[PDB]
Amino acid sequence: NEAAINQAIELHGFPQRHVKVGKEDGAPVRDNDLRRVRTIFDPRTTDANTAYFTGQDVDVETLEAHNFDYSAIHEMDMRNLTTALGLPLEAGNVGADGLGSGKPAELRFALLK
Amino acid sequence: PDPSIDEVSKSDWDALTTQEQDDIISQVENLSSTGWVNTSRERKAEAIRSAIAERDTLYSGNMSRLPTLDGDAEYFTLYLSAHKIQLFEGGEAQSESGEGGSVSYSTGGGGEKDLQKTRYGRMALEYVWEDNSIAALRTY
Amino acid sequence: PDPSIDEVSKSDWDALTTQEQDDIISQVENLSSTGWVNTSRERKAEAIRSAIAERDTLYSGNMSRLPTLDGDAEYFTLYLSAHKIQLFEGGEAQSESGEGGSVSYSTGGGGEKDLQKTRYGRMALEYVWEDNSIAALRTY
Amino acid sequence: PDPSIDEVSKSDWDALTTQEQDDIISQVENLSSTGWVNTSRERKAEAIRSAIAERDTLYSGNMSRLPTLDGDAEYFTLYLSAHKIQLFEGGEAQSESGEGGSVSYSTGGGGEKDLQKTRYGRMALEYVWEDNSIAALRTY
Amino acid sequence: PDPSIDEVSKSDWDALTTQEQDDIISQVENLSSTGWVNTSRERKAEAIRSAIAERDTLYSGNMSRLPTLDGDAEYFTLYLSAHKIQLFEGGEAQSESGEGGSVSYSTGGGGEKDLQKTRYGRMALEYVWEDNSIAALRTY
Amino acid sequence: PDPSIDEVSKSDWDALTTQEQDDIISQVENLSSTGWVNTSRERKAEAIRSAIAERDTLYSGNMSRLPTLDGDAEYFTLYLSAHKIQLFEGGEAQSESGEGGSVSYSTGGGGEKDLQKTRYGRMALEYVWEDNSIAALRTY
Amino acid sequence: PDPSIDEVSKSDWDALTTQEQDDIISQVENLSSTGWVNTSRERKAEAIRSAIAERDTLYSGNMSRLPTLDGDAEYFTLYLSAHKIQLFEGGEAQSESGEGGSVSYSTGGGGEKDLQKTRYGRMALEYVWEDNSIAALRTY
Amino acid sequence: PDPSIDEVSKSDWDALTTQEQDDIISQVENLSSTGWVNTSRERKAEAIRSAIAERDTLYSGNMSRLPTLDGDAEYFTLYLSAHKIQLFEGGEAQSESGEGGSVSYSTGGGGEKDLQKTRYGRMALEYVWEDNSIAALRTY
Ligand SMILES: [Mg+2]
Ligand SMILES: [Mg+2]
Ligand SMILES: [Mg+2]
Ligand SMILES: [Mg+2]
Ligand SMILES: [Mg+2]
Repeated sequence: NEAAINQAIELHGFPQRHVKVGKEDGAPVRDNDLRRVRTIFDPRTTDANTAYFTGQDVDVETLEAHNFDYSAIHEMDMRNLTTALGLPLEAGNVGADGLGSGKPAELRFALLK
Repeated sequence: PDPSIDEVSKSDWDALTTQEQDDIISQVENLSSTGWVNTSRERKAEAIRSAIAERDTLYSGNMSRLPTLDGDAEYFTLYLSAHKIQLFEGGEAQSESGEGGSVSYSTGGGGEKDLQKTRYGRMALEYVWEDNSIAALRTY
Repeated sequence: PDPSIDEVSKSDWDALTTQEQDDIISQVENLSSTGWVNTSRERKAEAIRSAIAERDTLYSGNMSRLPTLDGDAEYFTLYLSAHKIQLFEGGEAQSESGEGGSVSYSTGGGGEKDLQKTRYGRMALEYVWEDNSIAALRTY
Repeated sequence: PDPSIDEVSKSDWDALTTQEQDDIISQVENLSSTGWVNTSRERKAEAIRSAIAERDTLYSGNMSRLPTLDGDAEYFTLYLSAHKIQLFEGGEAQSESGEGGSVSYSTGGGGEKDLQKTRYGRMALEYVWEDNSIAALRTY
Repeated sequence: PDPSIDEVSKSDWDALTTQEQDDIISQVENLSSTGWVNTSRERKAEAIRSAIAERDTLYSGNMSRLPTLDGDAEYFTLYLSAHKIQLFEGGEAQSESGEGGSVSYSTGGGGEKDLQKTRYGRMALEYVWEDNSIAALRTY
Repeated sequence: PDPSIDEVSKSDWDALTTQEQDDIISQVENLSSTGWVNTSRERKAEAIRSAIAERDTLYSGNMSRLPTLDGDAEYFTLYLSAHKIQLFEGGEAQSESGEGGSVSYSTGGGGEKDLQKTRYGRMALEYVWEDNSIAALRTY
Repeated sequence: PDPSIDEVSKSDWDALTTQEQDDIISQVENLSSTGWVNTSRERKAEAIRSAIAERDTLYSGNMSRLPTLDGDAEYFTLYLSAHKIQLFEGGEAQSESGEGGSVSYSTGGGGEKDLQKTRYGRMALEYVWEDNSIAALRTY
Repeated sequence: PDPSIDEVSKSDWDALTTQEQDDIISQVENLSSTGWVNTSRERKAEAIRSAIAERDTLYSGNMSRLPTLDGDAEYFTLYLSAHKIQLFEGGEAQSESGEGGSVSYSTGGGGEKDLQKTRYGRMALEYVWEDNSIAALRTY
């Protein structure tokens, strides 16, 4: 699960840029052309205040980061692992609502003792 | 033909013997039942030379590392030649009428762009992904 | 025919005897009542050779673990041959008229793409998933 | 007929006697008031052989647990044969005109896919779920 | 007729005497003023046999806990037969013209599906839920 | 007529005397100025017998506590009979012409469905909620 | 030609010998079966000179460092010349009629722009990205 | 010509010798195969003078610090002149018919602005950004 999250964050946790070249139903672009386009919009040489100038027939589309609740996956992973190992979930750096006060707290510490 | 139409570029076509050109012309003339017999050799030669140059410049190289000419380069160049020959003559007839006898050839609207406008073009168009752009590249 | 049209590629067609080619041509001519009898042998041979090449280039391979040619490859190659022959004669007669009287063949405008433009094309089209982009692939 | 048209595959049709083929051809000829009498035997035989091959490849197997051909396979093959005896003679007559005497046959445009383009096709199409895609499958 | 058209399946139709078939054919011929008199017996018999087989295969069984054929099966089979006979004669006359004068029969374009295309078809179509997918089923 | 057309079912029609059938036929013939005088007795009788059976099967029962046939069942069966008779001879004439005389009858498109396509059908249609699906039912 | 048509600009064309100009004209005259023989030499010279100037002004430079003229500049200039010559003769023939009989050339309406309006224009249009604005530029 | 049409303004045109004007007129007369021989000198001179004045007023100055006339000013002024000469006679010919026979040109189908109405207009239009409003300016 940790490996799956680590990979998924790289693929989907970061936005990515998709340059679409040429008009819909227009003249077809070839990859020797895309080499020259890639050389312009290169993230390797782009900066925070860069501006782009084009004809109407070029689009800079965005793969928006397809957000997912990896935090809850972490809490589930930690819940399973700690409770399998017989530890309180708090030892795994994970909290819970309501259970942080009174004898509803003390019971886990009693079980540990 | 001995040198095939896919084996020759514009400069090569100019280097061929008259017979080698004529064999290729004879192959192109198979694509119409009329053989375009009322159009001169020079015009058929120019159409072929043009089709060869146009293939090599507009229908060459790659997109996404697929070849942009997917089909048989022989028949592509022949169909592109036949497209050119037909356009040297007003294009396709939607109808022909003579001494009372008449016919109509179901061509229809036929789109708007070059290869759409004649039957040989419409055949050649399947060889080159229907003029679509499947092109893709990435950062490295 | 002894070598069937699906059992040969373009290079094999060029290697066939005249009788083997003539048997295949004779089979293709069965696809029309008119037999394309006024069109010469060379033109019918060219259309067949082209259909064989076009099958092996544009209609070979796979879409998912399916073949891209689902129907019988014999009849597909024959229909593709007949499609080509009909285009060599100028396409579908939508209407004909003369001292024999007159007829109209209910084509409408039809589609835009070559196989949509003739009856043999529209028959061939069903063999090849109707030209649909049905392929799928995954990482492993 | 003794062997019915639904009892024979492509290789079986080729194994029949001329009489058994002629009985089946005679049955197909019942589907037009004209009997297609100006088209030769070889062409009617080819249309039937094609209908058999096309049935066994494009109209065979299952779509869910159901068969992809629901109706009587005899009459399906006959209509698919008649659909291929038409089209070997051009399309449907929208209109026919002789010595002044004239008729028009109310076909409409019909559609775009081959079976939509003639009445025999439009009948055969009803037997095969109207080319609908009702197939379904589960993980196990 | 002593055996009615709704009482016989395809196997039974083949077992009838020629007189029992002729009685049923005679009943079908009542569905047109023209009787289809210039179409031969074999063609009318084939259309009836086909209509019987098509009823029993495509227009049989249940659609919810009720029959898919709601109307009188006698008249349904007659209308389905008349539809097929009319298609064997080329379909609906939209218009007729000659030295008798001229007429137009008000059809419009009609629908797309076979039963929609002719008057006998449209009469048959009301008997069978207008070809609608009205069936329902549940888990138990 | 002495037994009225609304008082008889299909089995009753077969039980009537020739005169009782002829009285009902004579009543149906009142619905056209032409009387359909060139169409034989058997065909007018078959149309009536069919209309009786079709009323009793397709136009019987209830939609809520309403009858599905709201109008006068006599005139409904007559209009349904006249509809069938007209369809036994090509349907509506949009236009008729001969010897330099001509007329056109304002029929238009006339919808798509059976009863919509002729004037007698359209009269009958008003008797049967215009074929609308107005039935309602509840749990108890 | 010794100096081919892409080796020269407007001021070079004006400096060529009549023989060099006339050979280039002779190459342009290959692009029609009719050769534009009934249009005078000076009109063809004007169209070529105009095409040379128009190429160098309207169809020169770059878009995202791609050349604005992707195809062979020879055939582009020839097509642009032939387009202009055809416009000097009043444009396309959509249809022609006379004692030679009649013909219609399947144009449809076409596009609105000059290069869309004639066949030589449409052939030229493919060489120049179909007049699209693919240009892209950045801050540095 | 000695002074080129792009080297002269309206006051310069009025200052030219008759020979220099006639040279420029002769250049404009190259743009039609008919040469407009039935329209007098004064009217062609007026069209040229008008084209010069209209260039200098409506097609002068800058647009996003590009010139509003991007193409060759010689050929722009010639095409604008030819456009005016054409409009001094009528529209474009859509159809022309003689004592016998006819030709039609597909000259229509464009937009409604004056330059869109004729072939010379549609050529001139490309030289001037197709009347597009690509101008831009900023605070400083
Ligand atoms: Mg395709
Ligand atoms: Mg109804
Ligand atoms: Mg159906
Ligand atoms: Mg293109
Ligand atoms: Mg432009």
